[PDB]
Amino acid sequence: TKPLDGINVLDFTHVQAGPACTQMMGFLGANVIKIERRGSGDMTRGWLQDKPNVDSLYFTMFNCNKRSIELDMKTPEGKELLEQMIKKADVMVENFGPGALDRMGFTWEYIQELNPRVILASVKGYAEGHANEHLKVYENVAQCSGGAAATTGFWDGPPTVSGAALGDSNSGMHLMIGILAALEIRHKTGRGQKVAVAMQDAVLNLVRIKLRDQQRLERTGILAEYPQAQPNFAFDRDGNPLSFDNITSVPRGGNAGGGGQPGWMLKCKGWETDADSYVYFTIAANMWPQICDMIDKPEWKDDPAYNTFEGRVDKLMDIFSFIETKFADKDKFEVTEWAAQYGIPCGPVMSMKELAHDPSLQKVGTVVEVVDEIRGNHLTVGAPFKFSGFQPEITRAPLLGEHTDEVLKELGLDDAKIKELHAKQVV
Amino acid sequence: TKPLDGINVLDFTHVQAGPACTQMMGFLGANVIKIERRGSGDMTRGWLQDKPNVDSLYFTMFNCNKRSIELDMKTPEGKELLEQMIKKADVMVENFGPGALDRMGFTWEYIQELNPRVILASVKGYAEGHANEHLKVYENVAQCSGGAAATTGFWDGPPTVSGAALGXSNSGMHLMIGILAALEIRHKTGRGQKVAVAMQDAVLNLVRIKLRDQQRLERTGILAEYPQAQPNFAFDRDGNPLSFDNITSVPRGGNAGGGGQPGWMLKCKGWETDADSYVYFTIAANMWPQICDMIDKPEWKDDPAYNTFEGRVDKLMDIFSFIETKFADKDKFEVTEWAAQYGIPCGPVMSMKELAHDPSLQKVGTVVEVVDEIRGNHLTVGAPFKFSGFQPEITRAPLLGEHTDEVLKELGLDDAKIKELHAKQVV
Ligand SMILES: *SCCNC(=O)CCNC(=O)[C@H](O)C(C)(C)COP(=O)(O)OP(=O)(O)OC[C@H]1O[C@@H](n2cnc3c(N)ncnc32)[C@H](O)[C@@H]1OP(=O)(O)O
Ligand SMILES: CC(C)(COP(=O)(O)OP(=O)(O)OC[C@H]1O[C@@H](n2cnc3c(N)ncnc32)[C@H](O)[C@@H]1OP(=O)(O)O)[C@@H](O)C(=O)NCCC(=O)NCCS
Ligand code: NA
Repeated sequence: TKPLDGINVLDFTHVQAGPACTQMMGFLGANVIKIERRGSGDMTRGWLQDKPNVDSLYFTMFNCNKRSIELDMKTPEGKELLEQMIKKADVMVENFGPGALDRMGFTWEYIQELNPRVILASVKGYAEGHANEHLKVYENVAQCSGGAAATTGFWDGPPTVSGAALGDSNSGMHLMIGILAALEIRHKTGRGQKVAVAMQDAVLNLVRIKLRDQQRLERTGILAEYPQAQPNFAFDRDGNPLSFDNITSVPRGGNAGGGGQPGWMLKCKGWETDADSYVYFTIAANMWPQICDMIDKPEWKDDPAYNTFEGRVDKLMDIFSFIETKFADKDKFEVTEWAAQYGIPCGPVMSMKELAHDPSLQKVGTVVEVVDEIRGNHLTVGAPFKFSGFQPEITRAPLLGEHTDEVLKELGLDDAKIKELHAKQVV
Repeated sequence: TKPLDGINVLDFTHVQAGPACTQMMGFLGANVIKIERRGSGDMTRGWLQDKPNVDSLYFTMFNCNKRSIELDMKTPEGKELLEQMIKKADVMVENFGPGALDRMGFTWEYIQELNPRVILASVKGYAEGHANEHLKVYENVAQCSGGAAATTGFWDGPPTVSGAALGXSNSGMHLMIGILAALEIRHKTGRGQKVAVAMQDAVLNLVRIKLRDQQRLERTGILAEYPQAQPNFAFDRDGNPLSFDNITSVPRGGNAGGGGQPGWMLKCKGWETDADSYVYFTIAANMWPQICDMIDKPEWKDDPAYNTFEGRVDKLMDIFSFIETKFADKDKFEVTEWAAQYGIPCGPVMSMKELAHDPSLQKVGTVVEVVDEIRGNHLTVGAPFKFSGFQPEITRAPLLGEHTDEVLKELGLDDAKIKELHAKQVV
């Protein structure tokens, strides 16, 4: 009834990349058992807490639909428990440092012996065989390693990190693809596989469009849709001109269109005192007559200086500046509604406050109120894929070690050894 | 064997989001038949060509491992051929405008009648049921609708788009999760499902950390790790010091950590003339003693105001300026190796130039040289998930209608029928 009903996940993950992956599997029906360090558990529990003595929203928004067991895996009893759990699992997921799981004694080769059907899934900073394969990597370092930082921001400013989790959550979603692919092939082979996603590679996959641009730049010496292609438009900090004459690596293009048709971020009424009073406005090559009507420039329709992409290259930023003057007395929603009349791709910069309280996102189950009696209810992002046959049933994140005894019971342990394990500080 | 060997994909997709999904399915073994507009095909073919009358890099980097057939789907004969192809398909994938495929007559209800096993997968701008469900959306419009633009860039600048394809390829990768999930459940039910991913929702999934911050902000009135919470560091337009006093929605934090571990983008030697001569340096709380050794100031090791997150919060950007002075005479790789010996989370900003020609990325199959005997070789991004059991075999992108007659012969049509369809301008 749900895609992953019956799929048993032995979940070693912590922080963001790994837990995002296993949470989303949980949302699609998977039985997720989260292994955590004794006493402290996943480090997100105590990071950026809003209330003293309560698991942070960092933890709760990444660990819904999971059960928690505490386990010291560097004890002989802990390793024995892992062997029993591995034999019951369909998928093992981890995002420890390079070699950490191996050093515990659970190499891929040994895992295969324990369970020929289990899939091992890993998130690492760099791919196996990479010069940097042994490095520990965090979110923004991964954005920097994968080309995003270099190609994000403005030509007269620094490399800029994205607010979106390009390093972590993005890598987790990519690992989910790997895991599901390994499940699909297991129906044929009856055998599990090892799958791994490097954070650098997940970032680079989303920056594919910039590898397109790098080759175009190498081949032709110019990127015509970039602001720097407009003569005497772009300048560095010290006032030096920036043209493609002297550019050999894909530059920062500010708010240019990327993989979309040419566009820009345009101010709307209240921009001086409202950080998000903007729209993104696209000048699509097949929409020039429509734009000319909207901005009352009929004389631009039949002028070759204006009516082709090629003609607009020397003046596109002038055109954006002029269009922007038309929005001076309208808010971003009024502008979006106006542009929509013309079928022009255009929308508001939604603030996080607006998104958190948007009726539409709650209607469609993308922003979800999680019922949590212990911590008070909270919002989370639900499943971004909608299915005809089912809806996720999101349930609160576990307290540390909440399901330890419950899980140990399922392994067949009678009450005697459970006391021992607690006594020995194994769980 | 590859995970999706034998999976037949009827591929209606165009531009970036849809084609990224079906290409990556192709990389994992799927049989992808791309349906294209007669004459012009997928709009990416003519989109920023580097050579006249040769398919662009936009096209080739998103359409490897596919066959191409031209089809006028508004003709009765075209619709007939689609019905035949649907009956042989496991997955249909589309990213036309809202209602477009329905208007062609291929509603989900009708598709189910044709083939109870087929999965229908769609990329949309906004989710079904959303107030904005009927809008057409490109890359950066989705970045703006999903909260990324509002929370990316600087406090004294505009909302800023990511160079990463948060709207397009990211939505495509999310759709791949949905499709694979639908294949999993089909093993149980014997029935296909409809799956859809909205570009807004794919963006919001990656911006989950900012929805965390919005709730923290609403609950507490402050985000202590953001630059706006540091005494007299960030300043507004009129030049006065920023604070959370009047901030009610998650602001832009420049190059801050985005998570529990603070960081910043620090200049290295050559930054004045090299836009990517930077490293990201993360001041992890647990790694502080290691940082004190590299900085060569043991005074702060035992100082209480310094060896704690609370001790640094008043003067965090002061010590980022000082650590940056250590790097003024060293390039980003020299600075990174200096920090690698301490296991410190520090990494360089990699340029697209460096990444395109990096030995490691080519060694691990993440940057791949495609052997294209028609157009000349090009680079692409390969599969970002690495598997123990197989490697992708990437094959060059198809010419427009290159496999039309080949596909029609597979449908059991003879040369008479084929010539009729060509003459009638159906293919
Ligand atoms: S989303 C952004 C985070 N990035 C990643 O997910 C990338 C992969 N993960 C990592 O690079 C690291 O895990 C990061 C996130 C950088 C954290 O680094 P740490 O310094 O915390 O190193 P480890 O995570 O590898 O953990 C250190 C040692 O602790 C052992 N360990 C973990 N949990 C347990 C339990 N429950 N019981 C006993 N030991 C445990 C690890 O196995 C590891 O062992 P070593 O062999 O000593 O490294
Ligand atoms: C990208 C997008 C904005 C482009 O819009 P567009 O250029 O107007 O193209 P559309 O997809 O709307 O298609 C236009 C029409 O041509 C038709 N068409 C497309 N291919 C055809 C073919 N081979 N034969 C006959 N008709 C065809 C469509 O069915 C549609 O018909 P309609 O008049 O009933 O609406 C739009 O496809 C879209 O909003 N896609 C969904 C979101 C998305 O994926 N965006 C792109 C991210 S990379
Ligand atoms: Na008008």
